Amino acid sequence: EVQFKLVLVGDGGTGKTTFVKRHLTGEFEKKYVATLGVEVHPLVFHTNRGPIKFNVWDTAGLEKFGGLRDGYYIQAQCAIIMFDVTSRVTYKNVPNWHRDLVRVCENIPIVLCGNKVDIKDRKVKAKSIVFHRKKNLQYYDISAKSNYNFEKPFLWLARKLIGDPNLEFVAMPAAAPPEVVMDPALAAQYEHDLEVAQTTALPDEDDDL
Amino acid sequence: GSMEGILDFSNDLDIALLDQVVSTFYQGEGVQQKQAQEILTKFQDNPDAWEKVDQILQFSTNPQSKFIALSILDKLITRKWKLLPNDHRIGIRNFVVGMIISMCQDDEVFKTQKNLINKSDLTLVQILKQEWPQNWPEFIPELIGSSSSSVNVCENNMIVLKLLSEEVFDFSAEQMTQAKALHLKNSMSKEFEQIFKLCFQVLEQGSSSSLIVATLESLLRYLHWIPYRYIYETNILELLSTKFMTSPDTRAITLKCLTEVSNLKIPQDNDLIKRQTVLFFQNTLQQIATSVMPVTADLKATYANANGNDQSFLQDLAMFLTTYLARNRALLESDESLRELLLNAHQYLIQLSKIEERELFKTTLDYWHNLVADLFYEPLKKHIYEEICSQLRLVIIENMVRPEEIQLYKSEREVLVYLTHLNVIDTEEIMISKLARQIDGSEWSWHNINTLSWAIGSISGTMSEDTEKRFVVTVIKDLLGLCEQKRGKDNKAVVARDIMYVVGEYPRFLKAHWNFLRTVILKLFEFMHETHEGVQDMACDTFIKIVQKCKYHFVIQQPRESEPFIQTIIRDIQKTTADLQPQQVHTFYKACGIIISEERSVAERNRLLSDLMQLPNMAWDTIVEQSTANPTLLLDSETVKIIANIIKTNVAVCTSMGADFYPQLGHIYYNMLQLYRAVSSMISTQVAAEGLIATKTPKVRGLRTIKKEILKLVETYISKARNLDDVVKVLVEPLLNAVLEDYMNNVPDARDAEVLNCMTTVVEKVGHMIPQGVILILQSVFECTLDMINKDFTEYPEHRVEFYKLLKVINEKSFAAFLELPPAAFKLFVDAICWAFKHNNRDVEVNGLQIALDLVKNIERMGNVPFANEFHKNYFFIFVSETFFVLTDSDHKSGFSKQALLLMKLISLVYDNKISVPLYQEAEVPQGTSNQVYLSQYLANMLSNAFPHLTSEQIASFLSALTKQCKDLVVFKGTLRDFLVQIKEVGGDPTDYLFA
Amino acid sequence: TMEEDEEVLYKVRAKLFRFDADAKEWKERGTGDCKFLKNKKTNKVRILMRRDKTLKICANHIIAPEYTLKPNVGSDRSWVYACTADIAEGEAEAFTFAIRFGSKENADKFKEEFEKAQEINKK
Ligand SMILES: COc1cc(C(=O)NS(=O)(=O)c2ccccc2C)ccc1Cc1cn(C)c2ccc(NC(=O)OC3CCCC3)cc12
Ligand SMILES: Nc1nc2c(ncn2[C@@H]2O[C@H](COP(=O)(O)OP(=O)(O)OP(=O)(O)O)[C@@H](O)[C@H]2O)c(=O)[nH]1
Ligand SMILES: [Cl-]
Ligand SMILES: [Cl-]
Ligand SMILES: [Cl-]
Ligand SMILES: [Cl-]
Ligand SMILES: [Mg+2]
Ligand code: NA
Repeated sequence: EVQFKLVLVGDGGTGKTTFVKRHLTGEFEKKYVATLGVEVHPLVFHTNRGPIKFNVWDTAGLEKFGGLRDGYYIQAQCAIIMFDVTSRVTYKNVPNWHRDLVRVCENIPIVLCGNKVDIKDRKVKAKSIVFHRKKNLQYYDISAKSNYNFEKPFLWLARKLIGDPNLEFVAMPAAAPPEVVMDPALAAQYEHDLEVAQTTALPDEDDDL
Repeated sequence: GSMEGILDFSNDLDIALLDQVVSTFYQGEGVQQKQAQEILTKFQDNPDAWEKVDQILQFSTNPQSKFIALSILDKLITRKWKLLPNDHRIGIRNFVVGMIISMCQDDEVFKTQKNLINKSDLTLVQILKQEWPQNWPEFIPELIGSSSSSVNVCENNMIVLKLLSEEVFDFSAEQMTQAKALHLKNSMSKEFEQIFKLCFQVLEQGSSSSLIVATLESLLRYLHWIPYRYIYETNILELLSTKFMTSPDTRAITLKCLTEVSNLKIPQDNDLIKRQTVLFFQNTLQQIATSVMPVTADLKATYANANGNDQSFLQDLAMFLTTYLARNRALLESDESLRELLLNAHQYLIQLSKIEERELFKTTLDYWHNLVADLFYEPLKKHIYEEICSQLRLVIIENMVRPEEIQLYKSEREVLVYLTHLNVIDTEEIMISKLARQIDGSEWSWHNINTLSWAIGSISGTMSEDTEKRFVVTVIKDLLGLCEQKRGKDNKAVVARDIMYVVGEYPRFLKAHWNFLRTVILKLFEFMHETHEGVQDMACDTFIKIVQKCKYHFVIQQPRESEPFIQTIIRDIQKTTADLQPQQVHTFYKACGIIISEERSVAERNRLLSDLMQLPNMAWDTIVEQSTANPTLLLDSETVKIIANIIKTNVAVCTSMGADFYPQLGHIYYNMLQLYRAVSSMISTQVAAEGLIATKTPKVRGLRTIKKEILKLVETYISKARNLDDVVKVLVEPLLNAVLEDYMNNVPDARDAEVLNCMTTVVEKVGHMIPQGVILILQSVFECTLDMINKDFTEYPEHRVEFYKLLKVINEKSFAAFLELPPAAFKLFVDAICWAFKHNNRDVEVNGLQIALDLVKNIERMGNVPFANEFHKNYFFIFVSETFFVLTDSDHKSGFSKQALLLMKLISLVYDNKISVPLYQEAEVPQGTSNQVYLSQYLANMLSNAFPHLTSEQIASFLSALTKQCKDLVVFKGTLRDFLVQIKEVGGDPTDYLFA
Repeated sequence: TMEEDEEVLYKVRAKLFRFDADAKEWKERGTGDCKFLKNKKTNKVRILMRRDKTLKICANHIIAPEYTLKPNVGSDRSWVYACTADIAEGEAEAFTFAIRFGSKENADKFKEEFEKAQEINKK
């Protein structure tokens, strides 16, 4: 197993933490809790070339919670710059994030990600998004919410870092699950917990799944 | 443990401890990493931390520590520098310069500590922005001098000059005052002669590739602003386009330089310059062909292989060729000796266009769009590019995406349309032969038949009708044969979908061939019985698409038919739609609505509408009867679903018929509003019996769906209505009685935001005609909605949006309703407007600012009367200060433009003496005093308290500029942005506000 | 993959949630194909669910005879059940799961199949 430091940068509220969390646990966090400085999480993908680990440095986009700022970028091997296709300012700031990043990390693969393409009223039109071209960034439209192009940033970085253009994500192996006996002592415990769960509504009952 | 020690400033700093904390952060894991993180952040943000930098830079052995030290120094330099005595500023400056030279004179450090050197260089540049040139006239002479002493120093000096050029020309706009940006730009301009001499000498004298690369990196930045003569009147063009293209170390940066060279502002009427522009292109392409790859090379393969920096190189080549050719290809077009160069450059672009890389493809496609548009219009030019265009036809056709990808499909379509016009025979031949390769299996796949079908569809309307006729027949024959050929429902459904697609894109053909059109529709009806996935959706989608284009053919009696075909569709509608899902049924009824709206005889239109709505109306009649006979029956899950689907069918038909829908709305209107009440009762009852959780249950969500579809139906009709007198006389009063009290008297969680949306449409369309109705709307929804949304910025997001949309339209159409509010309620209205200003959500913020603008306008209109004078006395300063808050707090940048517009309006009111009464209360200022003098005083005081680090002089100069510029929005905005820069630092120059 | 030894009894698109008890809320664990896999050696039927896009495991547990599918108050196309030993994230753990489908029909079919599997697992 080989590990790579990945820094995630972009304006507050663009979907950085939401995107990473979805990748870590599968959950979609609807609430906006501004990152304080940085959150560091390991993230592993299984490939045809074996497992690849990203040390994800999910940095704060809001100036007041910026912490060490470019101090987070030191020894980064790859990066995602994020903006929100529903907020023009977030795309206007993409060159600022890129500037700060490449002054510290001169020769790294970087993906530009326009997040929130699930939202009908898009404000940053496809035709406007050209900044990646002269800077040799990969670009993806993504949605942390719909999972549109969800895996694409990591697959592209994996190909770049391993140096194999035919690297694929593969199905992680699935061990036989164990048989357990129901604990007689925890019988009453589970009645309670199941009671509460049944009477709490599942979110987004209007979605396709 | 010990780690928190560094935060204790009452003791001296333990550098070994700092280095451990830093190591734990950068190299540690989990809990340890997180704790170190928090500690470092608090260290760095300590306002005296900068005092420790000297100590850290001298005595630390951890380069990451030194990096963070320089971060701390940068905060001081950019925010508080001008507080320092001159001696201290010179001290810091000298220390930084000394550290840079020292790290450069050590080869080992220079090689291995690039991070720290680059950070140091940036720190130096932050000092230059503060100190240079006024306080450091010798900086550039000394840098130039120091460059000859050592290759490392010279190389690092190129990094400094690059960063300087970026900070002054590329990133100054948002970070400096207009005056300071101009000062630094003029300063660099004045000393550039000397800087260029150094760069040119390095490029000529050569040797060290790392030095040469750094020098070309700085040149790239210079090219954003330097005059053309430094490029065209020196040898540098030749060096870039020959020497530096041959070696791979310099080739990437050189290509980017030549791209920017191609963008210089250059004289247009000068033959020598034209020849020079030709020559550097010729040289560059010759070096490519000889040192990198020939014109014939398979760039698709090379890119895919992704060796070394090949991908970046090929991207950069595409950018260079497209940039140069889009500006200069006319230079290559008339001289027969430049024909081969012109066509080789375009051949490279054809090869680049074959690379499987979406974003690169789009770059080349933008160029191809420019070229073929030109060949469509420019005389005697298409013949030059015949073989290029032929290859490009194949590239576009093989790369056609689904129309769902709207920008890319649009771009591709437009290029293919232009190319089809330029040679229709070539396009046809390519499409027919691609079709043959589908039929013979050699290129058969779902992706490939799909992409071909999309390409064939995209050029509809480009051929003559006769040519199109033969082409369409050939294509449909071939696809039909393909369909027969294929085995298994999967295969047949793919081709059948593609047939449907192509036919739907050729309405001109359908319109000429009634026999064929009828067959197509009848086949679509057959397909609406196929459960194989995707088939029913494509059948329905194709039906409505054909109807949108060919509707007139369904409403006339075609010769040899007994009746208009719409009658035939309606007669059989039960059977046709029997196997469709509800949403598919709705599309079907919508399509029928499109047809019926073509019938302009009223009696016939109304009869068709009656016949179309037969099955929904009969289901409705039975339910309304049974349902009101027995209110119980509505509890049934299945009935609720039937009702919702009846309402949805009404919405679908009203969507396509608008004003023509009225007789149908009239048939259901009164019982529909009774159902709204009955459903509302059940929801109220269920929430009482079961709690707020009830609103999550399938039964209550079913009931609410009925309410929302009813509101959607009424909103749809009213938004398109032509007879507003009937809207007011017949629709509005029952609507308000049915929905307003129900909204008010439900708990927050049971209130439908759709009510607000419906009311917005009502006020929009007929607000002027129902002044008492608007008052009733405000009384019903205003205070109870405000109370839902005024505790935070997140709760009830739909209500939030719809609420300010409603207030906006009321403020536009029936301002009188706000005059009728009691003082306390009017105060809540002002509170609500300012609350919207403070939102990050852009829908709300923008409506908030617009309401404020419109409100000021509405008060102005009233002229000199008590209400207007009382408004100003009570609220003028609330609006001025609330607007300043959101302008200056850095959390509301998306609203800058409208905040500025609002502030400009407010200031201009006082500057023009357009406010009749004193804004100050008695015994606060000499009693004669003008509102202009008092506004000045109040703002000076307000800004002084909010920004105590500003001088009186800064504030007075700012306000003086602001008031003089309150009739010139772009200049006013400049002054605001200047102020936003100055508040982030100490000691901003007050003369900056005189910028002109 | 370690699924070559197994027969696919039932397959259906689903969204899976786990109940966090710290905050009384459901959290998504994955969306994709939920599969009932019968091991050809032991005849034991498990649920194996993989996420779209990444193919990472969001459910891996035996369909224990003692589990009961219960309705959720919010849905007519979901089941909730306690699972005592799921190994999606390595270490066998207890979870309260909720699984939601495209339709009531899918949910009812799932229930039918889950019971058939429970019976297979009783042998
Ligand atoms: C109206 O004569 C047809 C119309 C259709 C038709 O409309 N088919 S389909 O709805 O698209 C469809 C889609 C998927 C699966 C199956 C089908 C049937 C089909 C067959 C035919 C007869 C036929 C057999 N041969 C081998 C053909 C070759 C070419 C064409 N051209 C065509 O005569 O055009 C017009 C010119 C003058 C009036 C008619 C027709 C035919
Ligand atoms: N519609 C939609 N909302 C999204 C999407 N991704 C994230 N969001 C929401 O947008 C907000 C983004 O929050 P975060 O992910 O915390 O934002 P962030 O970029 O980490 O912000 P900082 O940490 O402050 O830099 C949350 O409310 C998310 O639920 C998306 O793809 N679509
Ligand atoms: Cl979601
Ligand atoms: Cl200048
Ligand atoms: Cl030109
Ligand atoms: Cl017509
Ligand atoms: Mg975050
Ligand atoms: Na210091």
